[PDB]
Amino acid sequence: SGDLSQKQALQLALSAREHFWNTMSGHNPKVKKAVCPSGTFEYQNLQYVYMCSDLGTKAKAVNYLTPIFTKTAIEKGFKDYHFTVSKGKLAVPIGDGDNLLNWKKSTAKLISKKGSTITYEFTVPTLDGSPSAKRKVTFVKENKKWKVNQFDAVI
Amino acid sequence: SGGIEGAISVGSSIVGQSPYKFGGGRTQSDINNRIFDCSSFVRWAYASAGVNLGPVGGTTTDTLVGRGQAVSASEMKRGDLVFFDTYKTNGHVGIYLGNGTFLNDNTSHGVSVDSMSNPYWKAAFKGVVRRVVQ
Repeated sequence: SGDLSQKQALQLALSAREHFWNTMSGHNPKVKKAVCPSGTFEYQNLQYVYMCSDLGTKAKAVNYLTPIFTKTAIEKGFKDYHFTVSKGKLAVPIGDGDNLLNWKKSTAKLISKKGSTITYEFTVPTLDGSPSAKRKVTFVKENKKWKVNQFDAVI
Repeated sequence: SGGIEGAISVGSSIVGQSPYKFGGGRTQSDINNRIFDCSSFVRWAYASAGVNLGPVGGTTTDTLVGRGQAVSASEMKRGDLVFFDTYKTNGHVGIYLGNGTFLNDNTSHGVSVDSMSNPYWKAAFKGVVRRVVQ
């Protein structure tokens, strides 16, 4: 209830990872038969591609992220990663990433409880055997749920 | 401070000081802060040394595989771009340093030097190499 266990924190972190990756990627793979508009445009000296239809509008993306990220985290995430709306469609800049952090095999150490927030430090083994990564994740109670307070806390 | 040695020098200067910026490295703010993704890091290091690998806002792994001249893995040289299969074909890129290591930016520890014979990177490498300075 008023607590979040190590086990629960990892399950929430894995959901945040999937939502961040899918939103940056423009598509939730489990929504089948979505259509993905092709074509690019330039905006703010960045090259953009369109979200697929399942995340095709800001409203669709907000609803996708609401269960796992706080309201502030969602708004700041759109800003930090330069999402834009063009011709009524949500769009994201091109770019690259990798998934070297093996979050599913991580361990979580409690660091802090303050107010309605709990902070865990995760020790995350890597796919290439580089030193296990330290990643802090802060969870905030919002609308009766524990939610991650940074869009990019789990990558 | 130019060419292959300049790109490697500039790129190596932020090892351990440059956490990965997912999908980033193309805004003026990211460039100011010297934070990048794998491809915008490579583009920045070579551009700092006077080598044009593409426009800032449009350069990704997808476009870097089309730059320079294809060379075989057996003839790869210090300064060549090496590509790796991670979540997709040619999803990661680094700069070969010679002697079996490569300079790259990846999420685990940001800008870093890794080994081509690291079992993960050895399996990820399929032989795709691009020579960008002759």
